[PDB]
Amino acid sequence: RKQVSDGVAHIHASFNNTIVTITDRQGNALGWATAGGSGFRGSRKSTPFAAQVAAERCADAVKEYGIKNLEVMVKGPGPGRESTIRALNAAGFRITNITDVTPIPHNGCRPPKKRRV
Amino acid sequence: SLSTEATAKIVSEFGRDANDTGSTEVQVALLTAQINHLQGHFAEHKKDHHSRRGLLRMVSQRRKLLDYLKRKDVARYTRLIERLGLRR
Amino acid sequence: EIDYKDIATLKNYITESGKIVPSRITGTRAKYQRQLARAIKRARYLSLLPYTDRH
Amino acid sequence: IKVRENEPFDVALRRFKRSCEKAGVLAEVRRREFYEKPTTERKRAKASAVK
Amino acid sequence: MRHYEIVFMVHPDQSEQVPGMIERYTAAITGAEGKIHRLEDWGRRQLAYPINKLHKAHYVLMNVEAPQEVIDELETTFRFNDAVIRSMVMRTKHAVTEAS
RNA sequence: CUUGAGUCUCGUAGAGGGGGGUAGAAUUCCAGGUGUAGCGGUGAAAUGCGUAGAGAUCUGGAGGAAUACCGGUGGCGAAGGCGGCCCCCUGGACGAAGACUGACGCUCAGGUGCGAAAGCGUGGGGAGCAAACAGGAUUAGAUACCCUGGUAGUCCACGCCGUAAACGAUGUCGACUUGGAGGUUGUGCCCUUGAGGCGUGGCUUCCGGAGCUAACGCGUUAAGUCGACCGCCUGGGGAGUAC
Repeated sequence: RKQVSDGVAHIHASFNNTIVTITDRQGNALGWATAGGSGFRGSRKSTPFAAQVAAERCADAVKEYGIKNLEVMVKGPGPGRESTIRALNAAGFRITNITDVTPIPHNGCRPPKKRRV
Repeated sequence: SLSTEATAKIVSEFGRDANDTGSTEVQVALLTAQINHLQGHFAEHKKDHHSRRGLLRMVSQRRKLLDYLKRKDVARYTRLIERLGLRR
Repeated sequence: EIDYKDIATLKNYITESGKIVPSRITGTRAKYQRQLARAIKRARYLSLLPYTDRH
Repeated sequence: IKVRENEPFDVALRRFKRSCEKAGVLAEVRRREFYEKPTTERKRAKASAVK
Repeated sequence: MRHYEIVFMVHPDQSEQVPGMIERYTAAITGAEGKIHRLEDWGRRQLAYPINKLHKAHYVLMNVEAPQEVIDELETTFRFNDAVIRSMVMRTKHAVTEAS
């Protein structure tokens, strides 16, 4: 019941899952979505056409205000960097600026050895 | 390395003539300086090895020259080792 | 080129990410490539040029 | 990476910044590092680029 | 002596001190058997990033020639001076004059 | 005596070394705001974290390690190795007009010194990563690979240990011997009118002729033709072990 009018939307695009939260201008949570919470779980998610149905779920929780326009914050790789923005363009929302906020360091921390099969 | 006002300076102190930057008496003496001067440098840092390699170079290189003098004019040897306070 | 104040002749050797453009798509005699990059680095401290772009 | 356009449309322009960073220098990190594995495979893949 | 080139950026809301800061430094250099063959006031201007906060600072150049000794004295008065946000001074590379 | 070797002058390029600064991106953590039932992970899963409010998101703060792009078939170093920007101390290499010394050189058992990483001692530090160790999973079993954690260690100082497929698996120095394409750096010259064109040095890639080779292949940076000095080999196992 605040009517933020316009607020950026963060798209935490990951591999094992993807989640988009339609925060406000300053950066306050107004409504978040989630593939894991979008019916199918396990790992069936991930896929782009699976995240789209997730972020689209926001237009059902963050619609209580009246977002007439909004930007997009895509972070991290994975099947949900495009899908999300698309579903949002159809949901009825607008757009003000697309950008990738993926954490790209300068050889700072030393990543995990991991995987070796 | 070394400053011109010094290198071109000393040369005119050991040279048996003028601008004889070749003369052992000269070159040799010219080596002691850059050596003694660096000793104060190596006193600090220490771990700086790659610089000492060059230091040792000019040292042995200097000796290679001293042996020569002894084998070309006994006098000049003992006549120069003093002006440089060498031998220690 | 050897400087940083000549910010005018630098915005060309970058992009929307302020990243130093490769020498592949420049063939800047190499020797110059070296100097060209050195400027963009030190020049970024004087805030003359940007490091990243997101901030 | 910074998009912005007048006349609402979901054209793209987005894959334009997708040529300098993006999912590349990302997966580059992802798993472990490299050390000797790169200086080598980086100097062998170079051989490939010849013909 | 050895040439130089120092460009100090003082806090945006302390510009009025910039002119005074110059006289001190300059005077010292002159009183150090040095020379000053370059100078310019860039004033305030937007920044690439909010370096040390804000989004603007006062810029000034130099390109002296005074002996390293006296200039090394500058790093101190420079650090212990909240006015100046960032300090950056390169080496000689032969006398630089005009242009910029 | 001057062509070997060296000195002087003036330039050039460089992640060569030692010290001290400093910047930006990211991680983790601490605090607070928004907001709400998931997050994380895998082939799946589970351990684990979540309603004591996570994850996400945003603001402020603390700290440590490493420096995207440039970055290259690149460069410097005796080797090992050496990447942000700045200053200070310092080594070597190369070119050019030259000027100077005058065989002062090459190699080198023993000797001295330098040595990746892991490891050791004292004292610091500790973000990420990660032997040990602990859970979860896989499996016939799984003291593993995989997943969730995680200590030494990795970082700093100072001292020790001296090994590596310390590899070009090819000792150092010098003289000769068809060619082709390229890289990097110096210099001379050319309506220098140009990106540019012609030479002449240094270092370096790839192809390849003669020759060499058991073959693979090496091929002016030789494993070709020679000369000086040094190290080394003499069947496999036992054994780089015992004493």
